[PDB]
Amino acid sequence: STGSATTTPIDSLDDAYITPVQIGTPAQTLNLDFDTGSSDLWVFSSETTASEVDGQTIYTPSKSTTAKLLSGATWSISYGDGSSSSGDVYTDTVSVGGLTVTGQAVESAKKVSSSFTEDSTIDGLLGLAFSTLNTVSPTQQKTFFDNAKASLDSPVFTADLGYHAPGTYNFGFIDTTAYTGSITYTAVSTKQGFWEWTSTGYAVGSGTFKSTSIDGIADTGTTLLYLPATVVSAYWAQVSGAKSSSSVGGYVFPCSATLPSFTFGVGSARIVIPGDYIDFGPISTGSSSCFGGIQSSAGIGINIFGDVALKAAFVVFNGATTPTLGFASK
Repeated sequence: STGSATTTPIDSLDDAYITPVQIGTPAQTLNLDFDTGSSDLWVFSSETTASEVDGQTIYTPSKSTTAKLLSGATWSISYGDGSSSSGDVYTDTVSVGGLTVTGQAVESAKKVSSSFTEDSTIDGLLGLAFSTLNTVSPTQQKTFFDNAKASLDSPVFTADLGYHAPGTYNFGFIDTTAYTGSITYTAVSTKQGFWEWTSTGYAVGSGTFKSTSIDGIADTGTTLLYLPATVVSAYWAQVSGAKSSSSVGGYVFPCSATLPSFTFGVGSARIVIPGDYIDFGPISTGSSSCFGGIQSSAGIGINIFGDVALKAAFVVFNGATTPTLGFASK
């Protein structure tokens, strides 16, 4: 079996991508944020505190004939940005682009932080990292990808994110028309529960490629590219007027400047991120200072290849017994 779903940016800056997901019987369609940096499928629901809901579509388990309360199970998660959510657990049928899993753990939110409430376009998250990160207790639950694995033609999913445009998430097959050249595969370490890999280096604009190992995670749920201070300083040094601002919380640059591209290595292959993808627009409405898409990972403790990097490539997440990541130009 296979699945194929269109993912759409929530705004003009590609801050996040939402994909329609069918939950329950009859289907209730929610727009979820596919997150390869987490392992919980959680949604806004009829149980979420009324004041913490602002425009989201809610999942209503009482209207679903296949919904079953997972007696005693609770969940609590905290994200890298400081946001959080918690609640109880239901099992129900979940479908993504025609691919169906019965008995998927659907985590119903009772409480959500202000960050989620303010994003009216996101109805929840669908975690695609390894099941070891799932927060359901006392019985840890499996991700949608893990549950679908046996039924898939190939144990893979692909991320093909668009730049200011819709993209595609495919499950169980590799679309050979979605990329150019070959796919370069690289080793994944599952030790921390993430799709963790090692980039072979970088180049700024038309500069010389610097071979240096950069350990990081392929994270669809993070908007920006977070890299070591040394790399990030070398990139922003090529932009006239760029500086790190403590008031803003990162590198900013004059909106009038042109941004060089950024190249990252995948084995012997190179993925080029165009300069335009690194522009996140004015820090405030009418401001002439713009926010950079390449930021330091020093305060985070882990390097993150977020949407800025992933949208420049066709990405294969191979969930075989020996997991790998594939990158191709597109």
